[PDB]
Amino acid sequence: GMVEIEIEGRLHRISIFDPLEIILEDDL
Amino acid sequence: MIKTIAFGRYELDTWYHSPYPEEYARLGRLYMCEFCLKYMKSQTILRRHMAKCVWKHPPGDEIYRKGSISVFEVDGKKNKIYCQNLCLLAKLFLDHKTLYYDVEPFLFYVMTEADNTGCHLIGYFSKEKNSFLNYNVSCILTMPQYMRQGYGKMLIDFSYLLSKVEEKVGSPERPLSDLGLISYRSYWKEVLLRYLHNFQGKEISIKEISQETAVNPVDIVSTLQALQMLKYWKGKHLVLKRQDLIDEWIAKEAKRSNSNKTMDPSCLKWTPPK
Ligand SMILES: CC(C)(COP(=O)(O)OP(=O)(O)OC[C@H]1O[C@@H](n2cnc3c(N)ncnc32)[C@H](O)[C@@H]1OP(=O)(O)O)[C@@H](O)C(=O)NCCC(=O)NCCSC(=O)CCC(=O)O
Ligand SMILES: [Zn+2]
Repeated sequence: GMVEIEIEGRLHRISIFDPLEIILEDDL
Repeated sequence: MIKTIAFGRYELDTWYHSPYPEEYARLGRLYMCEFCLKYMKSQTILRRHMAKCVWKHPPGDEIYRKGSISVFEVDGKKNKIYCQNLCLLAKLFLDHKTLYYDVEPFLFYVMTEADNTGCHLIGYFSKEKNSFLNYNVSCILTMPQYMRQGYGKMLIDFSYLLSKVEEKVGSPERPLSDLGLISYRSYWKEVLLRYLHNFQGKEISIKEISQETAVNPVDIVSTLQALQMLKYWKGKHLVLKRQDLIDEWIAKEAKRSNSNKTMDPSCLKWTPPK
């Protein structure tokens, strides 16, 4: 179970089961 | 060819053509019963029907009621004629509607607003009784006189409410129209922002979100990106909680609740039909 489409001119692929970290603002 | 419809106290200009019998389709105007949806040739014919017509609300079962706002579940096999009238009437405002004759494998969820003369049609959505693609809406329409007032969002919300009660994940039937896509995006943004305003954990899977909301994982992911909330820093995928969006959404939720343009789960009395 995976999905794709670019973010900031880079193609990415993600899983719908792996927990994703939530973040607020923080220097990145 | 049909240009307008008299519908209760409203006179509605049509958008597209709909396959009414050429007897009727030859005329410019079409009179119809606002409660049974039979169509008729003239104002005077309608007045005779209204004097005869018993129906003051859709057929089928009232599964939601909150004051003057109801939802009726109509089985296309038990009310073929009503559902066909409903589909012909819909194609007047859908650029492309998949089906109008074979309504037997569909349920139709009909939303109405009651005043002292009866329960008046607001809009509806059709749903496949048994969809191989787990679509939870086949088609959806807000009657023109009621458009851009929050009813569409209430219908979308209802289709997902049914999905939760069924313990399924759902999605609307592809392809979505322009108007359909804008309204689903608005809804999905609102559902996502609400969830994130309420979650406290350090992390969440897409599947977790899908499970709670009955929204399909692809539409979840798709909305995240629409909001520019999916990032890739230090080799990993993160969800960014944008403070602006949650803040802006709160003001919008205040206005929706200030009116009553919201569906309330405690007013649903439903068990899935089959
Ligand atoms: C899609 C709906 C049901 C929308 O109903 P409502 O207008 O009452 O929506 P609402 O709840 O008031 O608001 C929903 C969001 O969409 C925005 N919005 C609504 N109408 C808009 C319009 N003309 N232009 C720009 N924005 C609009 C609102 O500001 C709001 O966004 P914000 O909250 O962000 O401000 C309607 O337009 C409709 O019936 N259109 C004709 C039929 C149709 O297109 N059905 C969907 C096709 S999709 C499908 O699967 C069926 C096709 C098929 O497969 O057969
Ligand atoms: Zn009637």
